Amino acid sequence: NLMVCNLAYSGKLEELKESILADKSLATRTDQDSRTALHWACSAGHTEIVEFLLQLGVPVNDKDDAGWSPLHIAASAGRDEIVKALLGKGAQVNAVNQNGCTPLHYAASKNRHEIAVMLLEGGANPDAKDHYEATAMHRAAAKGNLKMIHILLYYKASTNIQDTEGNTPLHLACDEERVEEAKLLVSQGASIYIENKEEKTPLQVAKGGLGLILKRMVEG
Amino acid sequence: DIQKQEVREAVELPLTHFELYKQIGIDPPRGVLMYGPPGCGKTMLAKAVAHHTTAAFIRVVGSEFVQKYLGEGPRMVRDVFRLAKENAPAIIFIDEIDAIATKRFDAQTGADREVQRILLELLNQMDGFDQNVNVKVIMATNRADTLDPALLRPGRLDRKIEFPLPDRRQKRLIFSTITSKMNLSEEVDLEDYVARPDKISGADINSICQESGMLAVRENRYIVLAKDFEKAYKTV
Amino acid sequence: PKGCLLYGPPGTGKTLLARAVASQLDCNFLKVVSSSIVDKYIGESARLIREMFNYARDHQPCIIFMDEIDAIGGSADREIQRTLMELLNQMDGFDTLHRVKMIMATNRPDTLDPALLRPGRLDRKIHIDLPNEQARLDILKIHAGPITKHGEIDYEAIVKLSDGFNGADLRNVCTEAGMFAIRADHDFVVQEDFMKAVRKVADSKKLESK
Repeated sequence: NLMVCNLAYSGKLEELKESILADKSLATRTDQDSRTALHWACSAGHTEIVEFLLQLGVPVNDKDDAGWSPLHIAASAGRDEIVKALLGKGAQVNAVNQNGCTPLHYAASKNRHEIAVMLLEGGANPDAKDHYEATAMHRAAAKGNLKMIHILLYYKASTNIQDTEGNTPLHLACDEERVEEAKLLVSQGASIYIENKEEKTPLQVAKGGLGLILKRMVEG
Repeated sequence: DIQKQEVREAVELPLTHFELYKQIGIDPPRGVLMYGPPGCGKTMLAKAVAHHTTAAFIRVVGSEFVQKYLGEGPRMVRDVFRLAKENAPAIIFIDEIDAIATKRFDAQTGADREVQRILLELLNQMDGFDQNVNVKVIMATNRADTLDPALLRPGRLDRKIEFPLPDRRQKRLIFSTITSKMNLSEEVDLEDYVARPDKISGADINSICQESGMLAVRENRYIVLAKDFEKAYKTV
Repeated sequence: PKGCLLYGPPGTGKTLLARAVASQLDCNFLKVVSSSIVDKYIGESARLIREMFNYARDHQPCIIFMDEIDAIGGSADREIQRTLMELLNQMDGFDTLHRVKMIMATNRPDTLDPALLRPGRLDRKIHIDLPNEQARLDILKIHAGPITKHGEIDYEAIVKLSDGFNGADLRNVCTEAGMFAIRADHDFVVQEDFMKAVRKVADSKKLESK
């Protein structure tokens, strides 16, 4: 609602750079959402603007009223150069937002391979949990991103994380009927004997006899 | 997705618009039953069918022929069936047969019995009109208890599609089709907003997104965020 | 003008004018509560404002009073701002407003949401201020009508000795002196009870004029 929202949203480069070089108050202006020009500039996809802000050394630990750091939000945007500059500065790779989802869940949600390799390369937890007790393989394996699963296999990601209901990534792969992904995770160590609060094995969660061929992938 | 997939396979394959069916008889069926315990459902499905199949659609409510003249039924099957077999193959949306599928005996409120005797009339008409007709009448409901064995006879309703409670597929793809047109944010995330409906049951997720648009058109915030998604979840 | 603002910072006096014409005909009646926003139950009062003002849209003539609007001029204030957005998107909304009318009243013009004070919506505003020696004399001559007086008439000491008031405080104080004239149960009413009783009772209203 402020000026830095339209200058940082509607595509103002020289008016915003002149606004920063003219008065630092506009550069450090916060709105009712507890956001700075970095949040709106990452919202509009401004590369050079956040390169100037991160160049001058803007505090990246600035969060909103919920706890959303620009690495969770901009990593939830799936932009290449934005995450290259944020990880170039070295932001908190394992900070907690309102729901607890680390930026790995957001790099895995948007199927961003380079953002996942660069987040997991800088020291991010490959098996971090949110408030819902779920990791990035529940959602990454549930959405249907096989290459994201493979690059999680590059970083030694666990396959038997218990959800808040008790489900595993194999339960979120059989519920979505991901054949090749459930065969891969089962061929990597997914236990077909883990039961959730519904008292149902992954053999009973899958449809069309897929738990029988997953058991075939267990015994063979 | 899977429901529109079974309906689509059960509709467009018999309606391939070839004259060779008239020689060897109408083998494939024409009636498809549906389900769905959200807010009466059965609307955005026919909306997507209207997006894909740019043809005629007889949009009628389930309680449209309850007029005291009792002649609206035969006039709609006569005129609508004759313009379907005569003009072009259409999709007649005769939905909500649960209110008109309940047994009734007393002649005081026996209007439902009279219109189910009209359902017997057209029930025999559709048997007499099994050959040489380009008609596709869909008929769905959302209750499996007030049904009668007459409608469940083979050759009339040959498909029985069920609907799951969370049904994460239609939820994810309805989020994709609601975010493909309306505005969105980078903070907007669907992970817990499609995983939580798997744990807790609900309805009208699209209308909940529209409620989030109502809480976002307040002009106090420029871009919708997740607080209106979760707040719209806890309110409605 | 589709909206008016009535701010009597000293005392009051708008309620007897809106009550004068509104009590006369008003052509209709519709009242909005100043505390109709607290909403102990779920925050779904917006559809009931759409229903109430939708009935106001159903009636072709309509005059709506919003007395003491400075309370909402400040999730306590969140739903207050939601009803304010109902005011914005229902005054500048989509409806034929060639016949409807509404009147907004307040107490102090300091906390009246200067974002709402933007013109166009609040077209009319009348500031009732210190005695200009004309409005107090007119309102005094029209309030002296129904009350009886003696041959001796005086008004300069009444307009001069009563300051910081309006026709409301002058009505309660003049009618108070008239109630002293019925406490004297005579067959005439000299203005001595008006000078001394309006003087002393007016001073008491200056002491309790907060």
